[PDB]
Amino acid sequence: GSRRYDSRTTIFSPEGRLYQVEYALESISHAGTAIGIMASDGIVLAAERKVTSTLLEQDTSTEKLYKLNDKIAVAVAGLTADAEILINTARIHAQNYLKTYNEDIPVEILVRRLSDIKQGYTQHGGLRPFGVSFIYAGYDDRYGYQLYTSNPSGNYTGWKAISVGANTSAAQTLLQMDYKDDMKVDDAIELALKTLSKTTDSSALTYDRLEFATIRKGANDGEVYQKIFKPQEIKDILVKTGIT
Amino acid sequence: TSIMAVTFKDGVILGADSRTTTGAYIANRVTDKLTRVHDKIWCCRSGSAADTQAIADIVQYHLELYTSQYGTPSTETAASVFKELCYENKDNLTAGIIVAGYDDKNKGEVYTIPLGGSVHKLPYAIAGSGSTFIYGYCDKNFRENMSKEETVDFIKHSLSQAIKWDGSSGGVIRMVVLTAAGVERLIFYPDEYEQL
Amino acid sequence: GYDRHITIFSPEGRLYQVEYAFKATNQTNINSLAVRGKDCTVVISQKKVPDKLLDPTTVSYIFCISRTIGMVVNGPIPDARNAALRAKAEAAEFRYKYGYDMPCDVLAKRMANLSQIYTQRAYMRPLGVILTFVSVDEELGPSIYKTDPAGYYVGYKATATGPKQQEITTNLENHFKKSKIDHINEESWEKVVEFAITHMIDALGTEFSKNDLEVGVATKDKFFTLSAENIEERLVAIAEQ
Amino acid sequence: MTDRYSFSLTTFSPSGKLGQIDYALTAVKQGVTSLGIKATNGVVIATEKKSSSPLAMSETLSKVSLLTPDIGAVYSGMGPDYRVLVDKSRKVAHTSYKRIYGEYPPTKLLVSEVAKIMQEATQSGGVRPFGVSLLIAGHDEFNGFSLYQVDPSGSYFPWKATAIGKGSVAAKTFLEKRWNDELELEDAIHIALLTLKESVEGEFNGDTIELAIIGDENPDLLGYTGIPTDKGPRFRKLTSQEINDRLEAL
Amino acid sequence: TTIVGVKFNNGVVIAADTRSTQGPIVADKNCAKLHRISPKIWCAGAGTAADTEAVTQLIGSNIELHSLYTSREPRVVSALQMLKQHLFKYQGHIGAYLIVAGVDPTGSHLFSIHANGSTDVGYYLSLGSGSLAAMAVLESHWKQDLTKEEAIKLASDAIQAGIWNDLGSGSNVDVCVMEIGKDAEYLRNYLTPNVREEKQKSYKFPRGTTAVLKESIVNICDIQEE
Amino acid sequence: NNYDGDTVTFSPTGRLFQVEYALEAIKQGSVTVGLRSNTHAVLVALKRNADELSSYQKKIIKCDEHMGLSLAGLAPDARVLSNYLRQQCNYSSLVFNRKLAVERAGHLLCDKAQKNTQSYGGRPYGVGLLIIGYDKSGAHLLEFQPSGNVTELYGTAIGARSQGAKTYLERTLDTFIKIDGNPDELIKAGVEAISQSLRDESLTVDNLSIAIVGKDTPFTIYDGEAVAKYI
Amino acid sequence: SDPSSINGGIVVAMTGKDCVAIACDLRLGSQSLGVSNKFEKIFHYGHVFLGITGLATDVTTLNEMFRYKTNLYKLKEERAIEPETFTQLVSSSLYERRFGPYFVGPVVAGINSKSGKPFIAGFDLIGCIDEAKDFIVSGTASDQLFGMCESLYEPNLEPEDLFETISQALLNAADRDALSGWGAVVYIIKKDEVVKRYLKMRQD
Amino acid sequence: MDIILGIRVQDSVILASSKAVTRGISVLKDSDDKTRQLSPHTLMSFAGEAGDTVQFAEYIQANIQLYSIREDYELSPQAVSSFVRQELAKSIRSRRPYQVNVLIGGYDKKKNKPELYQIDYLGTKVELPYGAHGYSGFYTFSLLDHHYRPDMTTEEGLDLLKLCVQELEKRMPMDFKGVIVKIVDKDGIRQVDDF
Amino acid sequence: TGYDLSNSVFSPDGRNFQVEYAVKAVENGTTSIGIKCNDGVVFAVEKLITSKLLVPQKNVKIQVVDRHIGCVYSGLIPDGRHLVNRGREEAASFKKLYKTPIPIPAFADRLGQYVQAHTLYNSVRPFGVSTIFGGVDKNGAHLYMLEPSGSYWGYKGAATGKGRQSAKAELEKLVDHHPEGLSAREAVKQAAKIIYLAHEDNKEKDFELEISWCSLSETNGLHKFVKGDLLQEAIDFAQKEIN
Ligand SMILES: [Cl-]
Ligand SMILES: [Mg+2]
Ligand SMILES: [Mg+2]
Ligand SMILES: [Mg+2]
Ligand SMILES: [Mg+2]
Repeated sequence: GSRRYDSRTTIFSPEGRLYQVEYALESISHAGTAIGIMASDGIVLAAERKVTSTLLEQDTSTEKLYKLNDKIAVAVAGLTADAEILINTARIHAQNYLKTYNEDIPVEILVRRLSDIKQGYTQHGGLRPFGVSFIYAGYDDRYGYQLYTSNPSGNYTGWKAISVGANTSAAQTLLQMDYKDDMKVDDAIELALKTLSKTTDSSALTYDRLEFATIRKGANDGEVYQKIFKPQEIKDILVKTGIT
Repeated sequence: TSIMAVTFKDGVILGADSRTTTGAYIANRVTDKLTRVHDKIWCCRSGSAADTQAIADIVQYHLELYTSQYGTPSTETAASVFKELCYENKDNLTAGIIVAGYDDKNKGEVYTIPLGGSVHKLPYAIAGSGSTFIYGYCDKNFRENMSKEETVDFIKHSLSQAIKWDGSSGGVIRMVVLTAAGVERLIFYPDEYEQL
Repeated sequence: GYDRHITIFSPEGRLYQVEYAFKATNQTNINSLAVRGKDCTVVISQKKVPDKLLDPTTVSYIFCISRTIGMVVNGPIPDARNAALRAKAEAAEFRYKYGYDMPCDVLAKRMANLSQIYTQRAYMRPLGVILTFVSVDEELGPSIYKTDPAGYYVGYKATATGPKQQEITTNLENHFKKSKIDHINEESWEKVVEFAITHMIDALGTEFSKNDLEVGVATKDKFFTLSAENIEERLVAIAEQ
Repeated sequence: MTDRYSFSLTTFSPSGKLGQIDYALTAVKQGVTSLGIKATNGVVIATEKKSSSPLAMSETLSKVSLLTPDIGAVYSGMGPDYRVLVDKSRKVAHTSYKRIYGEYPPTKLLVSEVAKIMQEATQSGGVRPFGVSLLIAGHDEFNGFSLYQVDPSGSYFPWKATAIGKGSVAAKTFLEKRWNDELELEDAIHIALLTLKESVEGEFNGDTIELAIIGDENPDLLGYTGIPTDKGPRFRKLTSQEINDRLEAL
Repeated sequence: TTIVGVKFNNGVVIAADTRSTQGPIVADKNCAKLHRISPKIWCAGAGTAADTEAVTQLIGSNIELHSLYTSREPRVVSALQMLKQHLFKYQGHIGAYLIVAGVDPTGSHLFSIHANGSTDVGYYLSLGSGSLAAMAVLESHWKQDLTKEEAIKLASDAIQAGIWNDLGSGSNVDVCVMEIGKDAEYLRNYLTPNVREEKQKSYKFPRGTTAVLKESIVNICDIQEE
Repeated sequence: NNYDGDTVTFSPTGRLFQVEYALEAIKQGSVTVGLRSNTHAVLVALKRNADELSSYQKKIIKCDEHMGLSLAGLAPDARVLSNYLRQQCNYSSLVFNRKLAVERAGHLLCDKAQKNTQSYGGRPYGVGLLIIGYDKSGAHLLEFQPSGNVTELYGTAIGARSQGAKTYLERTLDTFIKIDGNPDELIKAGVEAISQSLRDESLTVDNLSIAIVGKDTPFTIYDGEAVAKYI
Repeated sequence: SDPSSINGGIVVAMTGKDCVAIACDLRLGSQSLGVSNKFEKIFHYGHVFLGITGLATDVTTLNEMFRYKTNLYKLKEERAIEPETFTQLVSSSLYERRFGPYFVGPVVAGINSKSGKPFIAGFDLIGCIDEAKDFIVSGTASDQLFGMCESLYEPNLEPEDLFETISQALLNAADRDALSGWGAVVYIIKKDEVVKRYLKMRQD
Repeated sequence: MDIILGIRVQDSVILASSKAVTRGISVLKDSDDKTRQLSPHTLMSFAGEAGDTVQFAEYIQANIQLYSIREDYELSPQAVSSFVRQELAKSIRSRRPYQVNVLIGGYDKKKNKPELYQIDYLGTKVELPYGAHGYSGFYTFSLLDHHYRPDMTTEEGLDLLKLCVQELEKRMPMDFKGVIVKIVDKDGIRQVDDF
Repeated sequence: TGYDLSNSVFSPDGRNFQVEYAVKAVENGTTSIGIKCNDGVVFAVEKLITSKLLVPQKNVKIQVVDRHIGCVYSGLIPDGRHLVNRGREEAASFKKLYKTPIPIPAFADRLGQYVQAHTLYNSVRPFGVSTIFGGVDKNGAHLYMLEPSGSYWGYKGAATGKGRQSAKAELEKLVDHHPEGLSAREAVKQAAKIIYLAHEDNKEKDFELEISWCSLSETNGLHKFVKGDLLQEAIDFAQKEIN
């Protein structure tokens, strides 16, 4: 019958590894690099679009940076379509929590929920896992500014600075070198762009090949503002930091 | 409602008044209560207008699908499909239907399906609120193997009396003739049948 | 090589099970043809009764789907009857729900959608049949719409199906290149049937008796099949000029 | 019976490739060329009507389809897959939007719904991916004119102008030289016809080319008068004659 | 509510009053009771107002999808069949009483629909609390072979009868004309015979008349930059 | 070979190997004999032990007062099929006040076994059954195979070395069919029949199992010292 | 027993020249017992305002439901919902509970950010839309409000004049209803400024 | 059950609840504690139909304790009250609704403020300086409206509470067998064992 | 290759090999036939006597559906019983809704669609039987034969099993020598002869003959088994012809 054609997506190898998870991670290593850096006064998200065209409408385009709510955003590395499925689920979870408790969802609770959904696809159902790794940038009043990552296995971890996608080994070494704990957002903006500039597989880093976002308490008094940078604003910050 | 169907030498004729009522208000004075479920299988409807329309639409669908697979259905088969719907949904329906049809093998046939969902094959049948007033007249005046003209007169005279005494009945007398020759519609106006 | 057993893509972007279903289509070794008149649509098909023990009246590949729609099938009879029963059920349901007779092109689309599903869902196999639907539509007039195992469908001025479809197709193409019109300019359906049989004889190069053919005719408000004696009358008229 | 294929038929290979999606993209590459160009006051989408037989009536086969009054779609790849996707796209525009908000969805969100359906055929049990790439053009009040491409994986991208299928690589180069941000709709139609001529072998006329626009509101195509705020559909399919008129000024 | 439908030479016309009530109170004085199912199929509703609007939009939505699927302009009999089967299934609980009219490739049509699923055919029909007042006018002035101008006149006269004589009806007359081979023309507020007279007095208050405890600016803007 | 992975696959010669492998389990089972006259029907079964400390596996199961069977093969499968027979006998009595005909009981067993040979996921039953009974048409003996094939016989045997008992019954056919109104002589013939299938071992008091049903005899099973009389 | 008059309360909305106003009382009760004088019945999602009267548990539930839905709307659409669109969403949401409805009387008010046009609308418990040019009323003193608005209202009132008109309409209506009062709030809404004023009124 | 009162003062919330349990003819118990601790700084009292009261209270308690363990964090009183409201608002359209009215007294450690929430079985929530359920408010609110100040001490709150209970014992027909009084503040929850 | 390992898979020829393998099981079975006569049909089957211990006349093979249809089959006997059980359900539901007993052509398609459905999926196995069936309805006598593929046609005479070629040749002679038709009683005699003649392919073991019929004049359009004197008369006629 049908057993003949079953790939068995949820089995261990003789070494105790999950085949499909490992192969999904291999897929993600070819995606555009995304970087997150956490500072005392905010968080930076920077990400590289994959080899674009001059005829791509950039100002209406979004493939890397997504808003989950007013306090939490994500950077994507992997299959964009797979990511949007999970992103919509996460947006709903955040609203469910807000309706139930009348408080914005703490960052880790949202991250754990999405990560558990990924885990399920590795243990039951016989379906392929989601080929997506996330960087979560967010703020709540318990832990303040937070950075997390999750991958197709459903495992998640917290970070001061982290990269996903292509050339993570090189990127993580560069971040580990220049990152300091007392760093500020404006300094973190520069570090993120400098790191992408050195790790990129392109010839030069230009505004049309980037997506950029900041989460600042640089919002008038005790509140948090998300800023998804416009194409002209990415062009200006590239000149300011002296990359173009 | 005053409805009836009568078998005769050449086939069968269905008859009906044209009154639909919500209380004492005549919501439609020119209603068509003679309904086609197949080319030469028609029915007369009495009871809830919603129910009998819903049933007749389903039967027409069933017989259309029967025809595509097995050819022309018998009048008995059409009556059985009506019965199945009326019996199995007796708790939720208020429908009294008379089924009349013409085969070439069986000729004219009449089946009556009262409230309970039972079936009764008869030489002729009467139903509706107005039928109560013509049980005596119809029993005395019906003969088997009448001519077309005699049967038209029998139905015209019978429904004339039903209309005369039943406030729920009225308007025009509609008729549908079912024979080997085809399908003929007849209509008779008040000025004609009131002077009978 | 399990991409050849179920309906998933091969490395060339092909569906082999669909392609092999097209091959099953010619297993009966029967050719069919359809043309349009002014007021009618005619479909003819070869009839072969190889066993003397068979009842020849029960051997048929033309189906009366509804009062207005007829369907001829190219492919094995089990799959043909499967498609026939479904088409009959779909046509009846349509009339019940929407209050008017299902158009020929709409039924074709519906059966084509069902076929498309078999090419995408693994547990269902394609049906090894090509379905030619004919009618005289109340809006579009004479109509020919044909469906295949890939889920493709389109309208036709005229069409042909079977092992020798190309010969019949080219023969029909050449006629319409001369006349420069989209139909057979003829009043009666009898003469349109005569045109259909004549041009099949020309294309295949074979003569036909009354038992070698099968004919279906669609007019306004009914589709019907001809008897052997009706076909004989048609063959006599062809021979007498 | 029962569908006993409850497992994925698309899986990751050791190299991280999703084979069935790649093979679906290969099927799209074999498909007939279709393109889209965005102007300041409109959008144009076009393709070739590759007729399978001259006895076939190619007007009965619609490659360019209306999804909403202000949104249209064209494809390259497997035709039957496109036809069912158009059915699903039309329905989802109503069920998941119009029956909720009392208005038609904006271009980007309808594209998002179609993309979701295509993604699920890439992960759900016992199914293969759709073998098509779509180009969807549309207009809405707050986003203006827009053009999107949707692939078998479910991924979608916005374009100023693009092409998919057979001769897409050459066509995209041709469009890069001609496109600017000051084009009027008539200029975009002219460029579309020039671009499409390169990938067409045989006859090139109004009967072999299918072309539609998203432009001004057409009150003449509304079907009723009396409501000032209802001004008619922005989607309009060009006639055979209208195409031929612009082929003389070519 | 008063709603009518009248057949004429080359089409059909429907009309309605513009009063919607909550018991004895008038909720809206200029209500729109003429609903569009499709460009050339319009219906007027009496009974539960939400039900008539909802059932019209559901069937109107499905009719649009059907039209796209079949590549054909929608038919009135399709709208009728879909409406009645939906209403029968809900056993009268969906309180929608409709007059359905329109033109299609088959011709011009006029039907009515009761909430429990029963339908009827006619040349002239009326529904709602003012249906008896309207039907009196229709039974007095209707004839065969009416012109467009005569049918509009008869329909609006029948609505007026409802406006003036039925307490459930009032205000203005809305009309929609559906002629074969033409665009349907929706004539909103075709008649306006109930404008309120000028009041005897202006009730504009001097500024500072109302006692206030606290004032504050409400932040409707999103969280700001910098 | 390539066509024995499941029950849903025919071989190129039209064979169903999973069903044939299920048939093989019966041949490994212990011998059991069935025979009848016109008044009575008898089952004789050689029970098998695991070792000298173990009990002898029971072979005969009662289904109703007028019906019962003996098994050879997978014992749990016999429990499933005998339970189904108990239910069907019971349904007939409760609903129709009617004792289930032995022939109709065979038809029900055939159809239940068939469904497991045409569907994916399942497996055939791995047991053979000999059903005896006395109904309105007298004594009956049936043989059930898990292929679905059910056969009515005067006598038969299934299990290992069953061919010896089957030949003996084929010789004695004319004698034992005439043993009417004498239960002891009919059992003697059955004990003599099963003896033609023994090697190395002989019939002992905890080895032998006998069952009988007849005109005025409810289905009863004899074990232990109750069969010493026949040793 | 009647769910729509257990808790009490009222809402009224009006249009003016390039502005709209919406106002409500502050009472929540358990029939005769006054429970709270701080139960506000007007909420806002971006620049769109929603007042809700009726059963208080449903008032709270629906606010939470529309906050939920307008937040997801904004994330997907990348813009704030408009009054015309939100009105349809309220209608849809209420009708989905046709045979087990929320016992409420919602009122929408706002200015379209693109056209600048003032907009108001009202609903019954089951979703039917009342889109009046002049005014909308709701609650246990809706009769009283209809009487006040019908005489006090005139078109094209300036923002500060409209404040006086709507305030007097609410106050005097509430004083003729046992289950309304205990404070009041008025919102004056212009294209890019909204002022909120609490009114002084009798506390019986 | 019968009488449940609540009052929010400067630095604490005080809940008072009757001790009687009556099953129709007889008073079966005179020492019943109609309260459950949901978290270290949140207390919930309850009254309504027999059985449903304790079943609902313990169900809520279990859920909040589960949240506390999962996140290693105590939810704010506002967040707990919203969770409780939603459960009751869900319940009112169920097959058989919970016939339970509650008061939630909590001290918010983040804002350093006491908070009192009143929620009825329909899911009607209000934040109040003082509250009650049933007929309790009819007797006590006129006294609380007169004497209450937002800057009251805990001792002044207990004295105002005694005056309320005395008025209940005078004018109520039922003998509710006194009240158990509990205080919720920055240090947690404690019971006043002499009242 | 591998196209023959799973049901419903098209080979590169456009063939379903699993269905073709089911035919092999049919060809392995005993011979069964059907003869269409003037006002009815006759069915006959070869029953191999494997042993003396088989009770004569007891293991009945031919099956009745409703009261007017007879069914006989060659191949896997249990598969045939499963098909007849479905046929009995189909006939019962038809008569329930439409009152009249199911017409033979209608009944034929019901079996046909059900057998064809077992060629659409790999989760089921095709039927290992060819079934000869028929009876009398309002339009007269009908004889059908249904294959594992779901294919069926109407027949003047039909045969299947191990001795089908021999039987077919005998049936073809009857069609040629009787264009006017055959009587019911003649058809019973001829059926006995054809089974005896077809037993040459199974000559190792002796056999038992079993015949049934539905005739408008002889059985009132009801299906009945041929018994006693009429059966012995047919056996004698058959034995006389082989000698
Ligand atoms: Cl479809
Ligand atoms: Mg009268
Ligand atoms: Mg498939
Ligand atoms: Mg008051
Ligand atoms: Mg008072």
